[PDB]
Amino acid sequence: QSVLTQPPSVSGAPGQTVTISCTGGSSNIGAGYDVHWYQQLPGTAPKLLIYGNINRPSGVPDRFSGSKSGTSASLAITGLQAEDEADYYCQSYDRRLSGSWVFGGGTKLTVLGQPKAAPSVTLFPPSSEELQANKATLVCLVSDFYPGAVTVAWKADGSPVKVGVETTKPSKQSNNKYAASSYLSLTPEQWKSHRSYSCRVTHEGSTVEKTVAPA
Amino acid sequence: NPNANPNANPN
Amino acid sequence: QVQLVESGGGVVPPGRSLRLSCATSGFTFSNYGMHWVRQAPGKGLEWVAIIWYDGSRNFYAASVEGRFTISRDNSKNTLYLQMNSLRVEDTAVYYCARAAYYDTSGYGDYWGQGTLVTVSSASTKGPSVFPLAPSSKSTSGGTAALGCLVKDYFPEPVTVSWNSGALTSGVHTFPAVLQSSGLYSLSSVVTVPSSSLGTQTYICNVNHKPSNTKVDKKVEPKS
Repeated sequence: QSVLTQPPSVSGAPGQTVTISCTGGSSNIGAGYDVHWYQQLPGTAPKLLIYGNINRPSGVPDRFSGSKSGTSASLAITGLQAEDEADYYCQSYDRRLSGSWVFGGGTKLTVLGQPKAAPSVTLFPPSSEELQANKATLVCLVSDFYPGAVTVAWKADGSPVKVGVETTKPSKQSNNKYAASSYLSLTPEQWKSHRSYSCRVTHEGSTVEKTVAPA
Repeated sequence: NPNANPNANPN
Repeated sequence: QVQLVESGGGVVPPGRSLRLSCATSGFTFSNYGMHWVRQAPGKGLEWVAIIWYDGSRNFYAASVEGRFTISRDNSKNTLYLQMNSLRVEDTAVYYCARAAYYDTSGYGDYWGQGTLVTVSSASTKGPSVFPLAPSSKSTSGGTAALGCLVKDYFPEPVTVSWNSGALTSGVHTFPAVLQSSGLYSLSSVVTVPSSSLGTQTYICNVNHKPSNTKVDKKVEPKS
Protein backbone atom coordinates (compact mmCIF):
# COMPACT_ATOMS: atom_id res chain seq x y z
CA GLN A 1 0.00 0.00 0.00
CA SER A 2 0.96 3.65 -0.44
CA VAL A 3 3.23 5.08 2.25
CA LEU A 4 0.82 8.01 2.53
CA THR A 5 -2.82 6.99 3.02
CA GLN A 6 -5.55 8.80 1.08
CA PRO A 7 -9.25 7.97 0.77
CA PRO A 8 -9.94 6.41 -2.64
CA SER A 9 -12.85 8.74 -3.38
CA VAL A 10 -14.71 11.81 -2.17
CA SER A 11 -17.76 13.57 -3.60
CA GLY A 12 -19.69 16.79 -3.18
CA ALA A 13 -22.35 18.87 -4.84
CA PRO A 14 -21.63 22.14 -6.67
CA GLY A 15 -20.97 24.97 -4.25
CA GLN A 16 -20.07 22.70 -1.32
CA THR A 17 -16.74 22.24 0.45
CA VAL A 18 -14.80 18.97 0.51
CA THR A 19 -11.62 17.87 2.28
CA ILE A 20 -9.08 15.20 1.32
CA SER A 21 -6.76 13.82 4.00
CA CYS A 22 -3.21 12.48 3.68
CA THR A 23 -2.13 10.38 6.67
CA GLY A 24 1.57 9.61 7.11
CA GLY A 25 3.90 8.64 9.93
CA SER A 26 6.87 9.57 12.07
CA SER A 27 9.28 8.96 9.16
CA ASN A 28 7.66 11.28 6.59
CA ILE A 29 5.01 13.91 7.41
CA GLY A 30 5.56 13.41 11.14
CA ALA A 31 9.25 14.22 10.69
CA GLY A 32 8.60 17.69 9.25
CA TYR A 33 9.13 16.94 5.55
CA ASP A 34 7.08 19.28 3.38
CA VAL A 35 3.89 18.00 1.75
CA HIS A 36 2.72 18.87 -1.76
CA TRP A 37 -0.42 18.20 -3.78
CA TYR A 38 -1.10 17.52 -7.45
CA GLN A 39 -4.26 17.59 -9.56
CA GLN A 40 -4.65 15.09 -12.41
CA LEU A 41 -7.61 15.72 -14.70
CA PRO A 42 -8.97 12.68 -16.57
CA GLY A 43 -6.58 11.56 -19.29
CA THR A 44 -3.97 14.23 -18.50
CA ALA A 45 -0.66 14.45 -16.70
CA PRO A 46 -0.47 15.65 -13.08
CA LYS A 47 -0.19 19.37 -12.38
CA LEU A 48 1.12 21.07 -9.26
CA LEU A 49 -1.77 22.24 -7.07
CA ILE A 50 -0.17 22.98 -3.67
CA TYR A 51 3.50 23.22 -2.72
CA GLY A 52 5.21 23.73 0.61
CA ASN A 53 2.14 22.52 2.52
CA ILE A 54 0.09 25.72 2.08
CA ASN A 55 1.25 27.59 -1.04
CA ARG A 56 -0.75 27.93 -4.26
CA PRO A 57 0.99 28.38 -7.61
CA SER A 58 -0.10 31.75 -8.94
CA GLY A 59 -2.24 29.94 -11.53
CA VAL A 60 -4.34 27.96 -9.03
CA PRO A 61 -7.67 29.53 -7.95
CA ASP A 62 -8.07 30.56 -4.32
CA ARG A 63 -10.67 27.82 -3.73
CA PHE A 64 -7.86 25.29 -3.15
CA SER A 65 -6.00 25.31 0.16
CA GLY A 66 -3.74 22.97 2.10
CA SER A 67 -2.71 22.45 5.70
CA LYS A 68 -1.04 19.90 7.95
CA SER A 69 -0.90 18.97 11.62
CA GLY A 70 1.13 16.25 13.32
CA THR A 71 1.36 13.30 10.93
CA SER A 72 -1.50 14.28 8.60
CA ALA A 73 -2.11 16.80 5.82
CA SER A 74 -5.37 17.96 4.28
CA LEU A 75 -6.48 19.49 0.99
CA ALA A 76 -9.66 21.58 1.05
CA ILE A 77 -11.73 22.70 -1.94
CA THR A 78 -14.49 25.28 -1.44
CA GLY A 79 -17.24 26.25 -3.86
CA LEU A 80 -16.98 23.02 -5.85
CA GLN A 81 -17.11 23.40 -9.62
CA ALA A 82 -17.64 20.64 -12.18
CA GLU A 83 -14.15 21.46 -13.49
CA ASP A 84 -12.68 20.24 -10.19
CA GLU A 85 -13.43 16.60 -11.07
CA ALA A 86 -10.04 14.87 -11.01
CA ASP A 87 -7.64 12.66 -9.07
CA TYR A 88 -5.69 14.35 -6.26
CA TYR A 89 -2.35 13.10 -4.91
CA CYS A 90 -0.32 14.17 -1.90
CA GLN A 91 3.46 13.85 -1.97
CA SER A 92 6.35 14.16 0.47
CA TYR A 93 9.58 12.36 1.44
CA ASP A 94 10.11 9.31 3.65
CA ARG A 95 13.29 8.75 5.67
CA ARG A 96 13.11 4.95 5.26
CA LEU A 97 13.07 4.82 1.44
CA SER A 98 15.77 5.37 -1.17
CA GLY A 99 13.71 7.82 -3.24
CA SER A 100 13.36 11.60 -3.41
CA TRP A 101 9.54 11.57 -3.48
CA VAL A 102 6.79 9.39 -2.06
CA PHE A 103 3.18 9.56 -3.21
CA GLY A 104 -0.20 8.88 -1.70
CA GLY A 105 -2.64 6.45 -3.26
CA GLY A 106 -4.71 9.27 -4.76
CA THR A 107 -8.29 10.41 -4.29
CA LYS A 108 -10.94 10.55 -7.02
CA LEU A 109 -13.11 13.67 -6.69
CA THR A 110 -16.61 13.55 -8.20
CA VAL A 111 -18.70 16.71 -8.55
CA LEU A 112 -22.30 15.53 -8.37
CA GLY A 113 -24.13 16.23 -11.62
CA GLN A 114 -26.98 13.88 -10.70
CA PRO A 115 -28.37 12.15 -7.60
CA LYS A 116 -26.26 9.39 -6.09
CA ALA A 117 -27.04 5.86 -7.27
CA ALA A 118 -26.29 2.77 -5.22
CA PRO A 119 -24.68 -0.29 -6.85
CA SER A 120 -26.37 -3.57 -7.66
CA VAL A 121 -24.17 -6.61 -6.95
CA THR A 122 -24.38 -10.07 -8.54
CA LEU A 123 -22.01 -12.80 -7.35
CA PHE A 124 -21.53 -16.02 -9.32
CA PRO A 125 -19.58 -18.96 -7.87
CA PRO A 126 -17.29 -21.16 -9.98
CA SER A 127 -19.24 -23.30 -12.40
CA SER A 128 -18.93 -27.07 -12.12
CA GLU A 129 -17.61 -27.04 -15.70
CA GLU A 130 -14.72 -24.73 -14.83
CA LEU A 131 -13.97 -26.83 -11.75
CA GLN A 132 -13.84 -29.91 -14.00
CA ALA A 133 -11.27 -27.94 -16.02
CA ASN A 134 -9.24 -27.65 -12.77
CA LYS A 135 -9.96 -23.93 -12.41
CA ALA A 136 -12.21 -21.66 -10.35
CA THR A 137 -13.26 -18.04 -10.92
CA LEU A 138 -15.63 -16.05 -8.72
CA VAL A 139 -17.44 -13.28 -10.61
CA CYS A 140 -18.66 -10.13 -8.85
CA LEU A 141 -20.52 -7.72 -11.15
CA VAL A 142 -21.29 -4.17 -9.97
CA SER A 143 -23.65 -1.97 -11.97
CA ASP A 144 -25.74 1.20 -11.91
CA PHE A 145 -23.80 3.29 -9.40
CA TYR A 146 -22.80 6.95 -9.22
CA PRO A 147 -20.27 8.49 -8.34
CA GLY A 148 -18.16 6.18 -10.49
CA ALA A 149 -15.99 5.11 -7.57
CA VAL A 150 -16.22 1.77 -5.76
CA THR A 151 -14.10 -0.45 -3.52
CA VAL A 152 -14.30 -4.23 -3.95
CA ALA A 153 -12.97 -6.46 -1.17
CA TRP A 154 -12.92 -10.26 -1.25
CA LYS A 155 -13.16 -12.44 1.85
CA ALA A 156 -12.53 -16.12 2.57
CA ASP A 157 -14.51 -17.09 5.67
CA GLY A 158 -14.43 -13.41 6.61
CA SER A 159 -10.67 -12.94 6.18
CA PRO A 160 -9.33 -10.54 3.50
CA VAL A 161 -8.03 -11.89 0.19
CA LYS A 162 -5.65 -10.05 -2.14
CA VAL A 163 -3.92 -12.66 -4.30
CA GLY A 164 -5.82 -13.43 -7.48
CA VAL A 165 -8.08 -10.35 -7.44
CA GLU A 166 -8.60 -8.52 -10.75
CA THR A 167 -10.93 -5.50 -10.68
CA THR A 168 -11.80 -3.11 -13.48
CA LYS A 169 -12.00 0.64 -13.34
CA PRO A 170 -15.59 1.96 -13.43
CA SER A 171 -16.88 2.72 -16.93
CA LYS A 172 -19.83 4.94 -17.78
CA GLN A 173 -22.88 2.92 -18.85
CA SER A 174 -25.38 4.04 -21.48
CA ASN A 175 -27.52 5.65 -18.75
CA ASN A 176 -24.59 7.77 -17.45
CA LYS A 177 -24.17 5.48 -14.43
CA TYR A 178 -21.13 3.28 -13.92
CA ALA A 179 -20.42 -0.46 -13.94
CA ALA A 180 -17.44 -2.51 -12.81
CA SER A 181 -16.33 -6.13 -12.49
CA SER A 182 -14.09 -8.05 -10.11
CA TYR A 183 -12.73 -11.58 -10.54
CA LEU A 184 -11.15 -13.81 -7.89
CA SER A 185 -9.15 -16.62 -9.50
CA LEU A 186 -8.62 -19.68 -7.30
CA THR A 187 -7.71 -23.33 -7.62
CA PRO A 188 -10.39 -26.00 -7.02
CA GLU A 189 -8.56 -26.91 -3.81
CA GLN A 190 -8.69 -23.33 -2.51
CA TRP A 191 -12.38 -23.05 -3.41
CA LYS A 192 -13.17 -26.24 -1.48
CA SER A 193 -10.91 -25.42 1.50
CA HIS A 194 -13.19 -22.66 2.86
CA ARG A 195 -16.81 -22.54 3.97
CA SER A 196 -17.69 -19.22 2.30
CA TYR A 197 -16.36 -16.51 0.01
CA SER A 198 -17.69 -12.95 -0.06
CA CYS A 199 -17.59 -9.95 -2.40
CA ARG A 200 -17.87 -6.75 -0.34
CA VAL A 201 -18.63 -3.62 -2.40
CA THR A 202 -18.33 -0.24 -0.68
CA HIS A 203 -19.86 2.87 -2.27
CA GLU A 204 -20.30 6.32 -0.70
CA GLY A 205 -20.16 4.87 2.81
CA SER A 206 -22.65 2.05 2.14
CA THR A 207 -21.70 -1.61 1.77
CA VAL A 208 -23.28 -4.55 -0.06
CA GLU A 209 -21.84 -8.00 0.68
CA LYS A 210 -22.81 -11.15 -1.22
CA THR A 211 -21.64 -14.58 -0.07
CA VAL A 212 -21.45 -18.01 -1.70
CA ALA A 213 -20.79 -21.44 -0.19
CA PRO A 214 -18.90 -24.28 -1.93
CA ALA A 215 -21.83 -26.52 -0.92
CA ASN B 1 21.08 11.94 0.29
CA PRO B 2 18.13 11.91 -2.16
CA ASN B 3 16.25 14.65 -0.24
CA ALA B 4 18.83 17.40 -0.84
CA ASN B 5 18.09 20.28 -3.18
CA PRO B 6 18.89 18.89 -6.67
CA ASN B 7 18.99 22.27 -8.43
CA ALA B 8 21.53 25.02 -9.04
CA ASN B 9 19.39 27.68 -7.34
CA PRO B 10 16.64 27.89 -4.72
CA ASN B 11 13.04 28.45 -5.76
CA GLN C 1 7.20 28.83 -21.07
CA VAL C 2 8.39 25.63 -19.41
CA GLN C 3 7.65 22.71 -21.75
CA LEU C 4 8.46 19.01 -21.34
CA VAL C 5 7.82 16.46 -24.11
CA GLU C 6 8.37 12.72 -23.61
CA SER C 7 8.96 10.25 -26.43
CA GLY C 8 10.13 6.69 -27.02
CA GLY C 9 7.23 4.67 -25.63
CA GLY C 10 6.02 1.50 -27.24
CA VAL C 11 5.07 -2.15 -26.81
CA VAL C 12 7.80 -4.71 -26.11
CA PRO C 13 8.01 -8.15 -24.50
CA PRO C 14 9.70 -8.79 -21.14
CA GLY C 15 13.48 -8.72 -21.18
CA ARG C 16 13.58 -6.13 -23.97
CA SER C 17 15.23 -2.73 -23.52
CA LEU C 18 13.94 0.76 -24.24
CA ARG C 19 15.12 4.37 -24.08
CA LEU C 20 12.75 7.22 -23.25
CA SER C 21 13.57 10.83 -24.11
CA CYS C 22 12.30 14.13 -22.70
CA ALA C 23 13.08 17.23 -24.76
CA THR C 24 12.68 20.46 -22.80
CA SER C 25 12.41 24.14 -23.65
CA GLY C 26 11.64 27.47 -22.04
CA PHE C 27 14.25 27.33 -19.27
CA THR C 28 17.92 26.65 -18.57
CA PHE C 29 17.97 22.85 -18.57
CA SER C 30 21.40 22.68 -16.93
CA ASN C 31 20.18 24.54 -13.81
CA TYR C 32 17.50 22.00 -12.82
CA GLY C 33 17.39 18.42 -11.66
CA MET C 34 14.86 16.18 -13.37
CA HIS C 35 12.55 13.37 -12.28
CA TRP C 36 10.92 10.35 -13.87
CA VAL C 37 7.47 9.36 -12.58
CA ARG C 38 5.30 6.50 -13.81
CA GLN C 39 1.66 5.49 -13.41
CA ALA C 40 0.34 2.03 -14.21
CA PRO C 41 -3.03 2.03 -16.02
CA GLY C 42 -5.71 3.02 -13.53
CA LYS C 43 -3.27 3.10 -10.60
CA GLY C 44 -1.46 5.83 -8.66
CA LEU C 45 1.78 7.70 -9.17
CA GLU C 46 5.16 6.12 -8.41
CA TRP C 47 8.44 8.01 -8.21
CA VAL C 48 11.07 6.33 -10.40
CA ALA C 49 14.35 8.27 -10.49
CA ILE C 50 16.09 11.64 -10.19
CA ILE C 51 19.26 13.13 -11.67
CA TRP C 52 21.05 16.16 -10.24
CA TYR C 53 21.23 19.35 -12.30
CA ASP C 54 24.96 18.70 -12.85
CA GLY C 55 24.59 14.94 -13.41
CA SER C 56 26.66 14.24 -10.30
CA ARG C 57 24.08 12.13 -8.44
CA ASN C 58 21.43 9.60 -9.44
CA PHE C 59 18.85 7.99 -7.17
CA TYR C 60 16.36 5.27 -8.09
CA ALA C 61 13.36 3.53 -6.60
CA ALA C 62 14.06 0.06 -5.24
CA SER C 63 11.74 -1.50 -7.84
CA VAL C 64 14.02 -0.34 -10.68
CA GLU C 65 17.46 -0.16 -9.03
CA GLY C 66 20.01 -1.90 -11.23
CA ARG C 67 17.74 -2.05 -14.31
CA PHE C 68 16.99 1.59 -15.15
CA THR C 69 19.61 4.27 -15.85
CA ILE C 70 18.83 7.99 -15.87
CA SER C 71 20.99 10.40 -17.86
CA ARG C 72 20.89 13.81 -19.51
CA ASP C 73 22.35 15.64 -22.51
CA ASN C 74 22.54 19.30 -21.50
CA SER C 75 23.71 20.19 -25.02
CA LYS C 76 20.32 19.00 -26.33
CA ASN C 77 18.28 20.03 -23.25
CA THR C 78 17.12 16.40 -23.18
CA LEU C 79 16.59 13.88 -20.39
CA TYR C 80 16.80 10.12 -20.92
CA LEU C 81 15.77 6.93 -19.14
CA GLN C 82 17.47 3.71 -20.24
CA MET C 83 15.21 0.79 -19.30
CA ASN C 84 16.77 -2.68 -19.27
CA SER C 85 15.44 -6.14 -18.40
CA LEU C 86 11.90 -4.82 -18.66
CA ARG C 87 9.31 -6.65 -16.56
CA VAL C 88 5.56 -6.82 -17.08
CA GLU C 89 4.98 -4.66 -13.99
CA ASP C 90 6.93 -1.83 -15.67
CA THR C 91 3.88 -1.17 -17.87
CA ALA C 92 2.92 2.45 -17.21
CA VAL C 93 2.79 5.97 -18.56
CA TYR C 94 6.13 7.66 -17.85
CA TYR C 95 6.19 11.36 -16.99
CA CYS C 96 8.95 13.95 -17.21
CA ALA C 97 8.99 16.35 -14.25
CA ARG C 98 11.24 19.29 -13.37
CA ALA C 99 12.70 19.28 -9.87
CA ALA C 100 11.76 21.97 -7.36
CA TYR C 101 12.41 22.35 -3.65
CA TYR C 102 10.93 24.17 -0.67
CA ASP C 103 12.31 23.82 2.87
CA THR C 104 12.48 20.13 3.84
CA SER C 105 11.44 18.25 0.68
CA GLY C 106 11.13 18.58 -3.08
CA TYR C 107 8.32 18.60 -5.61
CA GLY C 108 7.70 18.85 -9.34
CA ASP C 109 6.52 22.21 -10.66
CA TYR C 110 6.21 21.29 -14.37
CA TRP C 111 5.35 17.96 -15.99
CA GLY C 112 5.32 16.50 -19.48
CA GLN C 113 2.34 14.90 -21.20
CA GLY C 114 3.65 11.36 -20.71
CA THR C 115 4.62 8.41 -22.89
CA LEU C 116 3.13 4.93 -22.73
CA VAL C 117 5.27 1.82 -22.20
CA THR C 118 3.60 -1.59 -22.48
CA VAL C 119 5.55 -4.70 -21.46
CA SER C 120 3.56 -7.79 -22.41
CA SER C 121 4.27 -11.36 -23.48
CA ALA C 122 0.67 -11.74 -24.65
CA SER C 123 -0.07 -13.23 -28.07
CA THR C 124 -3.21 -14.25 -29.93
CA LYS C 125 -5.27 -16.50 -27.66
CA GLY C 126 -8.84 -17.74 -27.81
CA PRO C 127 -11.13 -17.51 -24.79
CA SER C 128 -12.32 -20.15 -22.35
CA VAL C 129 -16.11 -19.86 -22.07
CA PHE C 130 -17.86 -21.10 -18.93
CA PRO C 131 -21.60 -20.97 -18.16
CA LEU C 132 -22.97 -18.95 -15.25
CA ALA C 133 -26.00 -20.94 -14.14
CA PRO C 134 -29.17 -18.89 -13.55
CA SER C 135 -29.59 -17.33 -10.11
CA SER C 136 -32.43 -15.19 -8.76
CA LYS C 137 -30.75 -14.09 -5.51
CA SER C 138 -30.13 -10.56 -6.85
CA THR C 139 -32.77 -10.07 -9.57
CA SER C 140 -36.24 -8.55 -9.60
CA GLY C 141 -39.32 -10.60 -8.77
CA GLY C 142 -40.06 -13.37 -11.23
CA THR C 143 -36.74 -13.16 -13.09
CA ALA C 144 -33.31 -14.79 -13.00
CA ALA C 145 -29.82 -13.82 -14.14
CA LEU C 146 -27.60 -16.12 -16.20
CA GLY C 147 -24.51 -15.45 -18.25
CA CYS C 148 -21.22 -16.58 -19.76
CA LEU C 149 -17.68 -16.09 -18.47
CA VAL C 150 -15.25 -15.35 -21.33
CA LYS C 151 -11.87 -15.92 -19.68
CA ASP C 152 -8.27 -15.30 -20.77
CA TYR C 153 -8.23 -14.08 -24.37
CA PHE C 154 -6.05 -11.66 -26.29
CA PRO C 155 -6.25 -9.23 -27.99
CA GLU C 156 -9.55 -7.35 -27.82
CA PRO C 157 -12.35 -7.54 -28.84
CA VAL C 158 -14.86 -10.38 -28.44
CA THR C 159 -18.53 -10.22 -29.39
CA VAL C 160 -21.20 -11.90 -27.26
CA SER C 161 -24.74 -12.45 -28.51
CA TRP C 162 -27.55 -14.59 -27.10
CA ASN C 163 -29.70 -17.07 -29.03
CA SER C 164 -28.09 -16.01 -32.32
CA GLY C 165 -29.15 -12.41 -31.73
CA ALA C 166 -32.80 -13.21 -30.96
CA LEU C 167 -32.31 -12.29 -27.27
CA THR C 168 -31.36 -8.64 -26.73
CA SER C 169 -33.54 -7.29 -23.90
CA GLY C 170 -31.85 -7.52 -20.51
CA VAL C 171 -28.39 -8.31 -21.90
CA HIS C 172 -25.49 -6.53 -20.18
CA THR C 173 -22.01 -7.35 -21.52
CA PHE C 174 -19.52 -5.87 -19.06
CA PRO C 175 -16.26 -4.26 -20.22
CA ALA C 176 -13.28 -6.59 -20.07
CA VAL C 177 -10.58 -6.57 -17.40
CA LEU C 178 -6.93 -6.55 -18.44
CA GLN C 179 -5.49 -9.01 -15.93
CA SER C 180 -1.92 -8.89 -14.64
CA SER C 181 -1.29 -11.91 -16.88
CA GLY C 182 -1.81 -9.64 -19.89
CA LEU C 183 -4.99 -11.46 -20.96
CA TYR C 184 -8.53 -10.10 -21.05
CA SER C 185 -11.70 -11.42 -19.43
CA LEU C 186 -15.31 -10.25 -19.52
CA SER C 187 -18.76 -11.42 -18.49
CA SER C 188 -22.11 -11.26 -20.30
CA VAL C 189 -25.27 -11.69 -18.22
CA VAL C 190 -28.92 -11.72 -19.31
CA THR C 191 -31.98 -11.31 -17.09
CA VAL C 192 -34.79 -13.68 -18.11
CA PRO C 193 -38.13 -14.75 -16.61
CA SER C 194 -37.73 -17.52 -14.05
CA SER C 195 -40.72 -19.41 -15.48
CA SER C 196 -38.89 -19.90 -18.80
CA LEU C 197 -35.86 -21.73 -17.38
CA GLY C 198 -37.49 -25.17 -17.45
CA THR C 199 -38.13 -24.92 -21.20
CA GLN C 200 -36.50 -22.06 -23.12
CA THR C 201 -32.86 -22.80 -23.94
CA TYR C 202 -30.29 -20.02 -23.56
CA ILE C 203 -27.04 -20.04 -25.55
CA CYS C 204 -24.33 -17.36 -25.65
CA ASN C 205 -22.49 -16.95 -28.96
CA VAL C 206 -18.88 -15.85 -28.40
CA ASN C 207 -16.72 -14.79 -31.35
CA HIS C 208 -13.04 -13.82 -31.06
CA LYS C 209 -11.98 -12.89 -34.60
CA PRO C 210 -8.26 -12.34 -33.77
CA SER C 211 -7.93 -16.09 -33.09
CA ASN C 212 -10.87 -17.11 -35.32
CA THR C 213 -12.49 -18.86 -32.35
CA LYS C 214 -16.25 -19.24 -31.98
CA VAL C 215 -18.07 -20.81 -29.01
CA ASP C 216 -21.78 -21.48 -28.47
CA LYS C 217 -22.17 -22.25 -24.76
CA LYS C 218 -25.48 -23.61 -23.49
CA VAL C 219 -26.32 -22.31 -20.00
CA GLU C 220 -28.46 -24.83 -18.12
CA PRO C 221 -30.14 -24.52 -14.71
CA LYS C 222 -28.28 -25.74 -11.63
CA SER C 223 -28.88 -29.00 -9.75
